[PDB]
Amino acid sequence: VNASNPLLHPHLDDPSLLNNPIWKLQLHLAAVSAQSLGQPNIYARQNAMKKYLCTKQALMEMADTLTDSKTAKDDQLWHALDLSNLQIFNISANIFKYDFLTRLYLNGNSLTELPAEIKNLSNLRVLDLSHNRLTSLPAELGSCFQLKYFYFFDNMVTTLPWEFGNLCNLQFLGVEGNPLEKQFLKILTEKSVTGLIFYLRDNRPEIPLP
Amino acid sequence: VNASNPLLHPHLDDPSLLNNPIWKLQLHLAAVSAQSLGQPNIYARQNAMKKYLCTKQALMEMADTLTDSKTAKDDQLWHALDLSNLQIFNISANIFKYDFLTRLYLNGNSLTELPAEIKNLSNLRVLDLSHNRLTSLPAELGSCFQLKYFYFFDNMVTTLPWEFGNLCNLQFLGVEGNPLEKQFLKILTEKSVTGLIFYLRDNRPEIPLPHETLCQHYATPKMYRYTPSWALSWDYRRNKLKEQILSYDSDLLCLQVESKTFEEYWVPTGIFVDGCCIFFLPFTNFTPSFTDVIEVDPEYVSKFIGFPNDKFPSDHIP
Amino acid sequence: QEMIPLKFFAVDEVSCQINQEGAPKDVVEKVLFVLNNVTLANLNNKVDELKKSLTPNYFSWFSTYLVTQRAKTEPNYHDLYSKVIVAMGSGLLHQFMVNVTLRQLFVLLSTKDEQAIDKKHLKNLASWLGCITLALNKPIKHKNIAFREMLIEAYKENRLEIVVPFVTKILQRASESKIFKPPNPWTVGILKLLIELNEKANWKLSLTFEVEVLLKSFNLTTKSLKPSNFINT
Amino acid sequence: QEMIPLKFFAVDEVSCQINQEGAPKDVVEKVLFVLNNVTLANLNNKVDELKKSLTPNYFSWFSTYLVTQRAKTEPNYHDLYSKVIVAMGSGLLHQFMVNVTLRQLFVLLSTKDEQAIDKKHLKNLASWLGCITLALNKPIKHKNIAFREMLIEAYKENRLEIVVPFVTKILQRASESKIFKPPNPWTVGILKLLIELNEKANWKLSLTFEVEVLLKSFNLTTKSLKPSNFINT
Amino acid sequence: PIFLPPPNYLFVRDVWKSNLYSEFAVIRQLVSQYNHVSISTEFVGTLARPIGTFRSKVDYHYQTMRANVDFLNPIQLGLSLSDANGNKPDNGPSTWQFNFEFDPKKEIMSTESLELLRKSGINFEKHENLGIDVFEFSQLLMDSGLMMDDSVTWITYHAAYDLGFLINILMNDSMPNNKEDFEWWVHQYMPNFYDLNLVYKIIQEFKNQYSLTTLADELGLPRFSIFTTTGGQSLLMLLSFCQLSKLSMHKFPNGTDFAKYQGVIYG
Amino acid sequence: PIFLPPPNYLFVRDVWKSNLYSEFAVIRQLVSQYNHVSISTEFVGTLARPIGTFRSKVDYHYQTMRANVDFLNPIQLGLSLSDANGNKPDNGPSTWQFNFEFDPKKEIMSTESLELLRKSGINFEKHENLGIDVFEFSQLLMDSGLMMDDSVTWITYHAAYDLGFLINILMNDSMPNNKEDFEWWVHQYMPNFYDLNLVYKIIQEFKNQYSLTTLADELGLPRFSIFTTTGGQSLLMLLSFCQLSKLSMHKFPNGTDFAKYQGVIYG
Repeated sequence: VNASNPLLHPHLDDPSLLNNPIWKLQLHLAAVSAQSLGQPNIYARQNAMKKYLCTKQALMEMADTLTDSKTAKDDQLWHALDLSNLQIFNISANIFKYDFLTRLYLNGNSLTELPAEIKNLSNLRVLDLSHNRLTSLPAELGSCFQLKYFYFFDNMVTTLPWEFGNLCNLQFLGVEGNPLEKQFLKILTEKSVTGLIFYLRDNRPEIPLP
Repeated sequence: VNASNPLLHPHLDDPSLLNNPIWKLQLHLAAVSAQSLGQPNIYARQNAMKKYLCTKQALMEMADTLTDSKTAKDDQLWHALDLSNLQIFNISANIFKYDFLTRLYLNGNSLTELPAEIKNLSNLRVLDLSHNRLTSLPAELGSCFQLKYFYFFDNMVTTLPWEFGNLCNLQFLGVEGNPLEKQFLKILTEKSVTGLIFYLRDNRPEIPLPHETLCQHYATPKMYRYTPSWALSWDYRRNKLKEQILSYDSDLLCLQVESKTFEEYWVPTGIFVDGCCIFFLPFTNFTPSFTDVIEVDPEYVSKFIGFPNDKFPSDHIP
Repeated sequence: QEMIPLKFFAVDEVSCQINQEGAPKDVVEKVLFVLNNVTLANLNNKVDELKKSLTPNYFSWFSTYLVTQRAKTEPNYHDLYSKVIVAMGSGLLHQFMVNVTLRQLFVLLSTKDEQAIDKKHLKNLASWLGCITLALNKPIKHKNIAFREMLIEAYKENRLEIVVPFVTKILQRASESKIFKPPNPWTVGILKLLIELNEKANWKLSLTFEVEVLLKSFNLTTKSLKPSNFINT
Repeated sequence: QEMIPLKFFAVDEVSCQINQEGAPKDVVEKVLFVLNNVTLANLNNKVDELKKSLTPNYFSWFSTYLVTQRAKTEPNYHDLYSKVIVAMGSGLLHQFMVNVTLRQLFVLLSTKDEQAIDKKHLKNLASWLGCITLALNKPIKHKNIAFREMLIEAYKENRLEIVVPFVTKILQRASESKIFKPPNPWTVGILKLLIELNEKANWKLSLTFEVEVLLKSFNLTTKSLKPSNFINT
Repeated sequence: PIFLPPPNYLFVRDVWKSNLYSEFAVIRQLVSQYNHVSISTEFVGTLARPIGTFRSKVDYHYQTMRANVDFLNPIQLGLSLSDANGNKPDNGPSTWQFNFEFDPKKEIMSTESLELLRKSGINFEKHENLGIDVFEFSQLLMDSGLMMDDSVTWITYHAAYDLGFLINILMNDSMPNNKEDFEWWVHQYMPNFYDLNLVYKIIQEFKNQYSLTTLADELGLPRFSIFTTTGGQSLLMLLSFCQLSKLSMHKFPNGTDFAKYQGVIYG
Repeated sequence: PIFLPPPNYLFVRDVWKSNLYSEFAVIRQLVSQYNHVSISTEFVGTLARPIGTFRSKVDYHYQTMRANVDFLNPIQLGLSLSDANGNKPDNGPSTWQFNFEFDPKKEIMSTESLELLRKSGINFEKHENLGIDVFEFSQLLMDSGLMMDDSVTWITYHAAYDLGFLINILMNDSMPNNKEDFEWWVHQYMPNFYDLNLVYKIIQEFKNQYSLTTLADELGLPRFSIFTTTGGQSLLMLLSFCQLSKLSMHKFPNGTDFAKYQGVIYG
């Protein structure tokens, strides 16, 4: 009964946001994410196949952002950590000690918090929080600037913490859907992602020195 | 009440054996004995002092007998064992495995018995059972024939085993005093010791059998003293050799023999002062000197220290 | 060949930090020269040289050679070789010798197919073990070989035909030992079990002959000692 | 001097059957020649020769010399001598070295009168122990020295002034060890107890300086780790 | 062929915070004489997967293991000592099961595998309150005399993870980038060890799954409930390895020593 | 100075016919690691005295002892093992008291010392029925690995008789004529041993009775009831010897080793 909830999905209430290319995207990718469920470490498996021959909604986010904008015109080595879909209430502080990670899928768990340490993940590029119990997101997720794709689909999330759009390079912030405050929603539609990020960059409240 | 008891020392009755040098020596030596009580290992102490320069009972014996004589005219080593006056109600047979022992003092303990293995002690010369609890003495103490002095005083001993006087060499035997049957006491008073020893040797009771060569000059009593004097005499041994030879019907008799008794006795045929004649195992030879060969029931040969004896008129056999 | 576990026989490691090597051509040479030219008389000297050639790091090798190459097949020379070992005066070298002997012995005794074991080598090796242990007034530790137990086990496994010669060939060396010859309560306990088997076993007559030869070496007969109670039947 | 029992320090025997002798004039000669003429560069060869002169039967001696004659008084050369030992490649020789060092150390640490113990030799010897053990990625067994325990014991005995340098001189070698340097939970547990003492002890300032130098060698300060709970007060 | 180890051999001792130090004393004592030690561990195995490049299937196996040892904590660890012939002290426990402090609420777990593990016989309450602190543990294990000694022989079955956790506990640091360093550390910390799973593989492969229980069954051992516990597990792999090494005199059918595969991991 | 051995150290195990073999197994196991063994015995000491010659007071002492060992049987014998530092296994009994088969009625005794011995705590019924058979005993002790090994170190206090009985039991023959042979046997059967009574004498004689309980008191040990038993006796003399040898590094005040008086009897 959370799929039919207009707070979570605003095109239930619109109705037609569905002819907004922006929400068309959102509901799309969000559908792909929703599809991912039930298999542990989906991404890793999908990369098994992809390497061999396989959705990989990071890759579908890529396809869709390209088609969206085309029609609108020794060792170091492995970089991505797949913790997806092991219904897991908690996250090891050690994962943050891996600073070389550019990817990190946390999606499909019970995580109710995201550790502040996320900030030492600064080389981060994709991040996936979807289908968890997050009720809010770390500022100092803001320190993560190199982020391109960021997904928390399905959480209960009211707000973005200013900070990001401290993150400039973000191409897609998937929000559909958690109970967004509608001010960010209204910006996300009409300004898209980069627009939302810019409202945040620009209007963050002050802060003094001592 | 025992020190004054008549039934113990019968000389409170006489009243005087105190004249009789026999029960005189019984009294002097019995008192030298009952003196030594109370101190652990006397003989070893005494011998401490002796070796240095409290006399001895063995030595008091030797003297008193010597006066009765005056007036009648790397190692091997230590031989004596002292268990005296540490009041012992038992003995491990182990002491008897010590056969070099010629002395063995057991006096002043609680011994209520003497283990028969004593007989394994054969070189024994002194023996002291004085002041123990002994009810009676073992047989087979008689296999101890080399005994010179042997004391058991204060004990309750009624009868002597026979067996001894199987013991020839015994000079002193202290009996004073134990409620003896008084007849042994009788032979002892005035026949002395060997009076009694011989008494025993010569009347033992009959000693039977289950079942199945000494020329007389060589048969001298001095040599075989365990054989009751009559059995030793040639009158007996002729008859025996006869019944022996006749029962055994052997077609060739090699006789191992005085010449005279061959041409008188044996002739009623065959052929030949001494000699050897002819007509037509555990031991061959049984004596305390050497029991060897150069089989008869061995439970029989026990309870004898040698031959010839009541039924076998030579130290040899067929 | 299929192996079976052995309950009462075991070998331990030798405890040393000294790293064991094989030997180079020249060491092997000097050593086999010494071993081949040795007589009872020259022993002390020959060995004095051997000591210069053969260093502790080589012990583990020497042993393995001498046992498997010589001792195993050449009984006559046991005494001699024994006297060589003793002459070296190394407890470690001795440890090694016994260790090897024990292992080879283990192999034979744990072979599952009786007919597959060469009994000439079994006998030679048991005699060798005895020769460097009991005959030297040194014990065989219970943890290495537990005889009475091993015998009873063999009786319940119908393995008596491999074990009995093995035991009797080892024990037959106790007669050179002031310490282990009867009435050494150990030696004797064993003897009494062997006598008890030589009645109650109904085993083949070769075995009886063996128990008899062993008892012979002590100047005793199967009549000498009361058999024990260990074989219930 | 009167000795006291030591709860947490103990030396075991070396386990070998090899009979240890002193050395005759010529062995001592060859050996001291090698030891005196050795430089870091010639080491491998010089030692190659030493190996020909010094046989295992002599180890027990070499050790007792090298520790008491050299290592005890000549800290500079610890590294060098360490490298010599390592070069020999004998576990037995090493066993012996540690054994000696441990004994001498035992004597010092059990001396009842504090002023009676030469702390230059205590320090030199602790540094030597560390140098042939921790710094080599080999452990000091708990049965030999139990540090945390020994420290607490020292605090209850007012012996902290002999023990603390002893510990810190040994540990200070852990910084040459990929294995024993922090955060090796062992090294660190000790550090934390030392830090806890450096507050709660109210001990003399020489000690504090020692805890601080040790912590220095790891690039830490008394601020680096939370002290432990072991000192109740 | 029936293999029935003496009854005392089968006794496994639970170690908690409460009894840690005493048991470690006992261990410290026995290690000299009983120089063969076997190790087993128990954790969620809820593996995170690494993605990206690596190198052959081994760099991938190692990478996965690394990531997991880093993200996970072992619930239990079994240890078993015996002599080289597989004898154990006729007196006292020769096999320990150490229960670490583990809070389901604070650690990675899935009610799935939480319940699977409660069925396994883990009592998470006890582990929560009475559980051993792994710092203390690592510390006792350091100077105990099991580690860093050619004298001791370590025994493991399919060791990649078990050795991973062990080495991780001893290092008190993040596992290394690469298999190579991890191996430097393994060989430093445990200079003599065997993977029973690999020796058995090799053996079964003359005459040509490899599950320890198979090796156990072929060796003659009954299946005693005790063998399913983590401690029990170390026990079983030790009994098995000793028996097997006795029978073959640690020689393969072809006459080369087990010692060839000393130091060799996986299986 | 207070010396308080760990509690398990103070445990003495009664051995009877019933449990002889098991205990001997344990012993057989421990001997490798715990190589110091101490011996005590208990008998009537009812001594018979030999008379005749001999040679110096030693040939007399020897002769008396010989005679007595021959004529007497030991009622009890204590044994105790520990490592050279005096450590014992934290698990299981490290001290045994063997009770031999002894029939008052069949053996040398005086109701005097019978009653003195009952007060001592000897139960003659148990010894009569359940008593160890000394043939069995001697046999187990032979191959156990305590005898005839330089590795093991024997500890005794005022040893003449104790060593006499022991050597007598091992020989299964009558004790020799002379001290000299007896000594050849002692040194063969026990190549490394000390008389604590003599080491202590010598020590007390710098700074210049010697009863073990004095050594014990000076050493710091409380007087525990257990120490009065025969087994307890072996225990005490072992604890004492080990402590004393630790303190002095087995060196006399003058710097010569205890090893000088190794092999040396009496006191």
